[PDB]
Amino acid sequence: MQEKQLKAIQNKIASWIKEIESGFIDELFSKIGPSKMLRSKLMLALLNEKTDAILLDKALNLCTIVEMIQTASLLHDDVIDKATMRRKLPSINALFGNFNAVMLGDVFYSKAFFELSKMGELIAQALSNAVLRLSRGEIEDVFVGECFNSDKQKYWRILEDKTAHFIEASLKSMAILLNKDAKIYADFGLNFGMAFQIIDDLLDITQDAKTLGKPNFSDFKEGKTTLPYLLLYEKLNQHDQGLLISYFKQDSHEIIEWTKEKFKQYGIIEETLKTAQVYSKKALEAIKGENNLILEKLAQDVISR
Amino acid sequence: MQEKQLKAIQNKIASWIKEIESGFIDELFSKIGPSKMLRSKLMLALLNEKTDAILLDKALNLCTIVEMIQTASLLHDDVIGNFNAVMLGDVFYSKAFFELSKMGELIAQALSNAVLRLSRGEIEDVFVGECFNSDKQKYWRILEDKTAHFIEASLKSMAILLNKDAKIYADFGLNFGMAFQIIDDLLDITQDAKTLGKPNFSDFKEGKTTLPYLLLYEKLNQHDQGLLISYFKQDSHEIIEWTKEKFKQYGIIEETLKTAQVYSKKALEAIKGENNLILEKLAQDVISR
Ligand SMILES: [Mg+2]
Ligand SMILES: [Mg+2]
Repeated sequence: MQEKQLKAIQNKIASWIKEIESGFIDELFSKIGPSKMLRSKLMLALLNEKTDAILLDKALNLCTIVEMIQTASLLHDDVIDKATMRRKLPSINALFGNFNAVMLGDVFYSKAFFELSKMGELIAQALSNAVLRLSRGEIEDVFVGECFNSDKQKYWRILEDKTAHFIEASLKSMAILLNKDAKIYADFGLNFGMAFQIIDDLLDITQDAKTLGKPNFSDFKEGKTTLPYLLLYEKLNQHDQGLLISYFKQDSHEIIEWTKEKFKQYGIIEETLKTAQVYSKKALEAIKGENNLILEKLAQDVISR
Repeated sequence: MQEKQLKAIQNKIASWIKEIESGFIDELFSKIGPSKMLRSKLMLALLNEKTDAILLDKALNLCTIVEMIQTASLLHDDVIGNFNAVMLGDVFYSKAFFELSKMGELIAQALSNAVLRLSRGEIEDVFVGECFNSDKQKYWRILEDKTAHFIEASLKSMAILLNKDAKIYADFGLNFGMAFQIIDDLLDITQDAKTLGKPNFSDFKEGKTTLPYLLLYEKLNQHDQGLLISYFKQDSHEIIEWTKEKFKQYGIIEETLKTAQVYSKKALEAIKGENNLILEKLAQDVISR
């Protein structure tokens, strides 16, 4: 979204890490790679042409807090998922051990909350509550992930806790800071977040025409029964249901090929996509009144891969 | 300490956990054992005889926040519990911070900075622990970040809440915290005063060159210094018994204790103006183990 502002947020994060004054932490931080900063792009979109410089800095600080929280959650998630990689490069836990990845995440969380306390109680509570739900969602995700899950309601709760509510809280917080209608943007954030994670789960099992890279097929192998698998399970005959369950947490090329044929057989890809489009439509609906081209741009683009 | 108050805090932690509304979390929480709640005792000691009910409740909420931060750090520290520990730790930290959100900027910043510092401390401990350490200043920096500063911030925070001299109590907490951790390191290699039950000897084995080891290293001859360094991060009875004999040979136990007494005295001296019987008792007891 706006390069110069994202660049300023990137630099604020670096400054905040240096403020911790620890050569060891500087070392750990140097191994974390760039971020798309999707959340900052969404939040920055609420800024006005005439936002005063003092308020703009506060807004950049808010975006910095949100990105650091996001980074902290990813650091802990990589530990819990025993991930050795994050975007083709070695994870922090792979390079410095689980303990360091965990502490580094705590450092990101605490430094972020420290700065957050200067935002006021309304914003501080919205974001700190979002971090509480992110942690509840993470626990829910691995407990539900212990065995094949066919209860779609548990899936929806996890998506909302681990992804949707945080984006909702981030947008609501920026609206509050900029004295905008917090309800409208919280609503846009929640639905955008739901669509975003559904498409993300979709991209794990189906090709992104735009890239030649093949889908990772990382989810089911890791115990996550995402929407595609839930919708497929509801259409499979008894025999195939047995097979799908037997493939839970298994890892092989043949299982991937079988799964792709089954999704095609029951039109799961389009069915999954349509579920996300409902949320995408709701997001656009929420900001119908406003005239935010950036948000409308992002809300439409998430649905097209 | 005040057992009725500690009980109320214990119950607040339980109700705060239930407010998260997660059966999975309730299950993980039921596995958490009791706590001595040393930090609540120090903080509760600042309350006046006739503190009003509204303020009292705020004070209890503050102790609850501090005890949950303490539990969260212990959980993450045990990762050095599977990933259940990392998860439950985040739950404790986040709930505590959410409630801290309602406490006013000064207290919110004091405690969040404390968590930042103790996390920095943990990291310093791991990195410094990659090889034998003879630099005592690195040890003190670690003790301050990982243990002393949080106790300092907890007392400072309660002082602010109760409108007392924050400076006096922060000073008490910092010094008490240094003594506390020194004694803790001593208890890892010496027998405790009335219990059966031998010392764990977990520190040096884990790569931590604690005060006893630093003071010993300073007295050993070249031959024994070489042995000690070679025993770094090793686990054997031979090493344990050799170390015990060396501590005795150079009066290290007593030298370590005197060091802790210095901070204990500085702590007492900070609240001398005060006449706080509970705090004085604690600073004293910390040293008698
Ligand atoms: Mg994914
Ligand atoms: Mg110890």
